[PDB]
Amino acid sequence: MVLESTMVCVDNSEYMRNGDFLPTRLQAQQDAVNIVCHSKTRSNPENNVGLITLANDCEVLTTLTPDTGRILSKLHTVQPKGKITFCTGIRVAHLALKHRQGKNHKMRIIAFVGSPVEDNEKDLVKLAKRLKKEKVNVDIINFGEEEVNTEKLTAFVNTLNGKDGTGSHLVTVPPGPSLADALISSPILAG
Amino acid sequence: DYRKKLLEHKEIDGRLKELREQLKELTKQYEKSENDLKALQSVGQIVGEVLKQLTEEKFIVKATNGPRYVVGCRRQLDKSKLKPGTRVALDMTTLTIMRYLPREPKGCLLYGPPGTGKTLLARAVASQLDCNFLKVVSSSIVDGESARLIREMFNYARDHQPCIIFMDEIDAIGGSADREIQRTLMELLNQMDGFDTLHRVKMIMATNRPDTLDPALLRPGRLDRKIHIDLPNEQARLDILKIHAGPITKHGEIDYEAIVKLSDGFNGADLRNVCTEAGMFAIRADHDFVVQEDFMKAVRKVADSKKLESK
Amino acid sequence: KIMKSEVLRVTHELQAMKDKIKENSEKIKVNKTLPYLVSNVIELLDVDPQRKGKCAVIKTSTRQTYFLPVIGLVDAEKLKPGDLVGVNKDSYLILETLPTEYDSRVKAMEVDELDKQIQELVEAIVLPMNHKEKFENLGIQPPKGVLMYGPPGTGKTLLARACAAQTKATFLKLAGPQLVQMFIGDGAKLVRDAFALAKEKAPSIIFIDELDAIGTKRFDSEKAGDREVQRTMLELLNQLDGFQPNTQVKVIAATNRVDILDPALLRSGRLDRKIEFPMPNEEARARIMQIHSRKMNVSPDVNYEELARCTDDFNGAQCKAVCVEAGMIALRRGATELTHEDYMEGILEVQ
Amino acid sequence: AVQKVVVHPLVLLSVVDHFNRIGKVGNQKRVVGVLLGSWQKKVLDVSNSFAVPFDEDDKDDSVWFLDHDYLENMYGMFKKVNARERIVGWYHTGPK
Repeated sequence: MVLESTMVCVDNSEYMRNGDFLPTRLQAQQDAVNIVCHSKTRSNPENNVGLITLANDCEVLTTLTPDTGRILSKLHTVQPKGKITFCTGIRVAHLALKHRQGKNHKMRIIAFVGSPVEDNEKDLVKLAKRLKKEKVNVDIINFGEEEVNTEKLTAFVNTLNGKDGTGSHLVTVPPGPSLADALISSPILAG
Repeated sequence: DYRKKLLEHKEIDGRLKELREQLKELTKQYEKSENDLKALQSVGQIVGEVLKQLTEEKFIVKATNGPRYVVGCRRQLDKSKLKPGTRVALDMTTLTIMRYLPREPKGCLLYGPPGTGKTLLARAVASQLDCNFLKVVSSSIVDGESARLIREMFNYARDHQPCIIFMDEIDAIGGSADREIQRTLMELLNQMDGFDTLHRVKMIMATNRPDTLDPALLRPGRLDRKIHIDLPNEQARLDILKIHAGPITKHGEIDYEAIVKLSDGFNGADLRNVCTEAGMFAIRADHDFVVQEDFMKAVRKVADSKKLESK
Repeated sequence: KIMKSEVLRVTHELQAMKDKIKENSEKIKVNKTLPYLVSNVIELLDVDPQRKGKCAVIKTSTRQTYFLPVIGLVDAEKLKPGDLVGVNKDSYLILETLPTEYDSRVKAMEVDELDKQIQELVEAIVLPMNHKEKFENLGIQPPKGVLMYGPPGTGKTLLARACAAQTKATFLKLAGPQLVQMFIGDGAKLVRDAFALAKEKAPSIIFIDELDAIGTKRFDSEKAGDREVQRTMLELLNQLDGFQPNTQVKVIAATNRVDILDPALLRSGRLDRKIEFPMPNEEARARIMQIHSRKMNVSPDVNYEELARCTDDFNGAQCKAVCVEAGMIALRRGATELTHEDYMEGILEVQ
Repeated sequence: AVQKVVVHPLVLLSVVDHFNRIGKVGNQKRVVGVLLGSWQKKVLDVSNSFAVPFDEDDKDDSVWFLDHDYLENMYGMFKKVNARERIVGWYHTGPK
């Protein structure tokens, strides 16, 4: 089958609990993680999935493992503190990709961003240049918004994404009554 | 509509929080199991005994099996209990010592000629406090080699400071066949009038009739006081009757005054047997409730029978 | 219900515990399966000055004394000076304590798988196994000690033995001289061991006989051989008085002669029921004889008058002996069916 | 709390092993291991320990990598074979 590693980042902030959009969509995207990890389990059960947040202090809840049994139990106690962090959130994952068991597995990291980026364009294009240098697949997913959806983020993705052929895809979800599951299941990255 | 949802959620959260008691209680036991498993990690300890000691730091030990050895001193224990004359413990490795191994109104007179039940009172006190649990048999002789046994029992009595002695039916031993008996009596005199502290240890004697009881041995010296019990007290009899009337339901109109007054020269356990016999007599009528009339009649008849069999 | 959402995590931790105890509960079976020998355990309370003082005294069958505290799983019937305990190599710990008694031999004594008075007797022996559920509301306390006596020639032994078959429980046999031995201090050990077996086993039936001969207080002051069963009986009464466990399985006692009686035997736990036998009738003996002989083949014509009249001061075992004797010559008579005259013939034969 | 501790040469020799199995990397940064001992008694006593992979970042100093699963597994098996020793703390070979 397909050999790759899956890294999912969840937003522990209070912006996910807002009353306009979904009623604490954290559980919804949790169910998304569940159905996509069960999908990967059905396809290639030998894949491991790690879990960490975007907050200031990076704390791994569960190390990468093929068994999601205890992971489902570790999906709780999100510890709703902090706001957002980007750079070290990347450096705690992409640099930690070398701690995986199988060396034949491809590097794949996604993210759930529910908060505005505090970092300027410089750090963005630099980190994008780094990820492009080490050649790691990155899928940008943003749940909820305040300011304009894509402004510098477009150029960010374009500069971050190399190998136009069968490369990474950008996921942009607008406001709506529908869930995020079938919406993030639309690209080829899911299933 | 919004008011009922609070109650519903209260019910769901209720049954959600009521299922923890079937787990969190036994989780402590499950943890205690592994705690014991970690408590079994200490093994390989042996024993020893100290006779002669030269060096204060290191002494000589004596095993039970008979080989003799020598050990050192652990930094934990001190020289306080390190002194000789105390059995200690040893380890199979390095022969260290974890710990040591420890070895294991001055009188009253009760005469019972009118009936019995003194043993019930003694049992009441024994069940109350008694300060300890000890019993002395009437005749330790048949068990002249019993003298060292008596001295051994008294040695244990000197070993444990608090003591209370209960002796039932002492009229049997109170009576070359007689010569050895007199010798045993002389031994008893020698032991009781010897050097001992009686201000703590207490002795109680139960018997039947004042004949073989040796009034000379009933003397103030070998026995401070004498208490005669004819029968349980009126308040005591009423109380025990009330607590015996607890499990058994009766008619709305009840009088214990007749039961107490009509009872003369009777005993608690015996009266209880009379009550049970009255219940088994009244169970023949297969009624759920029993009047005191049948109770009074049955009690009267049975007690009369006990008076006829009192010989 | 947002505050109750944290309960799920707790339940996950609990089921995780249940999942992680599998191994440590698994090693128990393979570790504790085979104790290599048997050692004697004696409980001795020590003092450490938690840090609570705890210790024990061990005796190996190889006569080598070691040192060890009190450990193992939750204990209930343990801590008693018993035997047969589980032990591993060099560990000398305690895992499984089973009591087989001491010097077993006394215990394996035996293995067993008049209407108005026998009615009261049957009701008396049945009620403790029956009315216990009704004893809560009625508050009726069942008698323990029961004294069955009477004039010689009654046959009460095999009668009570016959009632034992009606009790459907296990029956035991203990006599008077069985309590008298060459050794000394056997009484306490015998009583404690018997009560231990009575504690461990089912509510069986215990019946002792000849309590009058071994309970003689010997008014004559010169000499006699046995003072032991006297204090054994005193200790028995003591344990039947000052002990709460006495509510457990009853012990039935019987005396042949009324010449010797102890006034201290009167109590609920002690001897309670007293029934004197006033020259038992004939027709009743004929009835129980009919019940005993109903299995054998007999010509169904009996007057019963001759057999009822010819029986005077005879036991039940003697009546059964009359039946057996009647079956003895019936074999050499050539008849395949027992007759009426064979009964009285047997009576005049053996008696 | 603790007046003095006891450190056995075995753990430092395990650090010698850390300098052994390197196999000429070209990185050789600080390595964080897991120290084991007895916290029950007042005085700390070190018996043995194990090793866990630890990596950092060149520029950003806030990057630290540990493993919960490997730690729980190693400590689990170590507790399984020996119940006389538990977790206490960690150590690093970094001079600064």
